[PDB]
Amino acid sequence: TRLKIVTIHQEPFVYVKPTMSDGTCKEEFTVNGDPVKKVICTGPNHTVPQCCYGFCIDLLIKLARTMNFTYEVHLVADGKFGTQERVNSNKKEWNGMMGELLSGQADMIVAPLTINNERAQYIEFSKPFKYQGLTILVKKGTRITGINDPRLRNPSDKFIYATVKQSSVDIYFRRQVELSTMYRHMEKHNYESAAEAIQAVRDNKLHAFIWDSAVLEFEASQKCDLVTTGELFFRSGFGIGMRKDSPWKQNVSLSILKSHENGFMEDLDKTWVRYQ
Amino acid sequence: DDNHLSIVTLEEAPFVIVEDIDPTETCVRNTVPCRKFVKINNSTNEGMNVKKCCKGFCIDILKKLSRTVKFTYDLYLVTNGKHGKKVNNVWNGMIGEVVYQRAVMAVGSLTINEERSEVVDFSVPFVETGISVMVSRGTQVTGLSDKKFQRPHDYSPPFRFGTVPNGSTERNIRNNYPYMHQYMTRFNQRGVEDALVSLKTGKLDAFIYDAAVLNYKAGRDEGCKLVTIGSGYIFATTGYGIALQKGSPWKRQIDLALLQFVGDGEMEELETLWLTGIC
Ligand SMILES: O=C(O)CCc1ccc2c(ccc3cc(C(=O)N4CCN[C@@H](C(=O)O)[C@H]4C(=O)O)ccc32)c1
Repeated sequence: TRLKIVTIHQEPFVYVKPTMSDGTCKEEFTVNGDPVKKVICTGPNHTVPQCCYGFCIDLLIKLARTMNFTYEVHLVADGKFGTQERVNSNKKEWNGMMGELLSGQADMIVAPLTINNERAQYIEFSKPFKYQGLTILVKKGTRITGINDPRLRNPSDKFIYATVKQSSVDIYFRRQVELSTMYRHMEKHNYESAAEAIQAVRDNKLHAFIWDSAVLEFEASQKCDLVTTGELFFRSGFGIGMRKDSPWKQNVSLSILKSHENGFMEDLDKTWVRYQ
Repeated sequence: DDNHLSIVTLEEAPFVIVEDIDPTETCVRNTVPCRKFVKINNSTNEGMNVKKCCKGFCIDILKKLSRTVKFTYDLYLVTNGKHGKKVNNVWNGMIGEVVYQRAVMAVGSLTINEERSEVVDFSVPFVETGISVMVSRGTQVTGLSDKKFQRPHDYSPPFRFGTVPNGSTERNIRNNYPYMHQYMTRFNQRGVEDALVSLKTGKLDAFIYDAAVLNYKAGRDEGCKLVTIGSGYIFATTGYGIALQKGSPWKRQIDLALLQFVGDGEMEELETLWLTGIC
């Protein structure tokens, strides 16, 4: 019962920090006084041990305690959430955390992983542990109505928007033929990671960043030169990822339901997600 | 035959709306045939089946699922109960129909929870819900976990807020916020309509209820004076889902089709058609 857990750097759901000189994680409490539960997570810096904590790490710990299993956490090697791509042709393969789950490098994905049809054809998602959607992040001062703005629908090299490569947003814009004009712009500017994109907005190198509202709203509450706009437009949700043969599928989902019902998710949401 | 599915639902507008047959003995417009066992009186199990016509948000989902998953169906309305409770260690309502194998699946405003999930398998949610709060436009409240609700005596004047008793919401508040529950009993409402009158007439400061239901009511409130909190503050988020028999061979295809509709924009088109209001 030693499960291989794969995750990804994505605040506030997963924080990644160096270990101390002795190879342990610095003890730390939140602003509200609760102990910060940190686990050792190996990943790229060759592979080195690092410290992981956050919403999703609290969730992992609750799940491993309820169903009573041990675990080891590592960061996805390519740093991506995961889409399906053709090889070279004929054969297709997933990348990112999706690829590591389906290949056996990981037994469970605990991350802000979006539930969609493309992925659900190959893996079992749990019930949502976080409901959210897509929104747009812009520098404070940039004015756009949302996803139907003309500067988004009739793009050009003057107003640049993008999302993260090999992600659910990339899928969402690539699968719908009616979103072909938008995707053709974004594929010229998509970023390797959400952190780079958000920094590029602050640097005025990117003008709009399309990403998960649970992440973008967090960022807006921290860096007050950034704002979201338009409200939601693709109400999705994050779920645990498992292979279809997993013997844990049932209890993971029951455990998530109970944790919504007893206020445990309310505790994590208030600790990691909500700010002002 | 393995392709003709028995499917149960429950009248609950706007998710399921029941009308009568055409004055051409058939169901027309955007309605599908659905039967109902109509009791002879209130002190008997004797009854008769009656042809009806059903439509609504959930029915349009069922039409979408039928063309995509490629199954035919025979739709009928639940009579022994509503959505489903474990009464005398026996499940009634829509949950009962599925557990005791009278129905392959249940389509309606059925909330996914842990308790029901131990006897049925739910699909992925097609609509978010949870415990939400509705106030008059102008009232500053975050959500259920606001201190003005947990510790109402700490503020002057204290908030006056309540729910409808003997529902899921009251049960959840009783187990999570014991003092809030005790305080709310002197403000509980007979039903949704009496709550909304209480909010508008100034007798009540906040009404705590099902999230999807409050959004539907706020969207069509006369004068747009009643508003709900932001979705990010809904407590105990969950969804409405389709209940299937545990181990059902249909759950996978139902899920793939539902997730397609969310991605297709079809689900948004139905939301706009049936649930989105003028406000
Ligand atoms: O304007 C109009 O005509 C209609 C106005 C109007 C009022 C009240 C309602 C609805 C619709 C649905 C509903 C469902 C429950 C209801 O029992 N639960 C919530 C869904 N889920 C139910 C369940 O799964 O058991 C239950 C619950 O979870 O508690 C209560 C009231 C209404 C519409």
